Amino acid sequence: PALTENGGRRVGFTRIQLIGSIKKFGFFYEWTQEAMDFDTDEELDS
Amino acid sequence: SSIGPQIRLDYYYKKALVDAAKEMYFGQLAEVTNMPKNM
Repeated sequence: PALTENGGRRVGFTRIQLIGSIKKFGFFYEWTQEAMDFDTDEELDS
Repeated sequence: SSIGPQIRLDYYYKKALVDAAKEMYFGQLAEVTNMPKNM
């Protein structure tokens, strides 16, 4: 900058934007009754 | 006909005629159980 003894005439300022996002996630599994009754292990569900 | 039209002309007997149960002829023997777990 150079302020002469006269003066009379600059700076500005800016801001930026940040954007996120929420994404859904999940899964599942299935089993039959016979799988539980006739299984070698009796704690398979656990 | 009669003096006036009658609505209900038949008594519905609540107790129904259901068939009996066939005699468990062959199923008159032992009942061994299978273990639920494993097996």
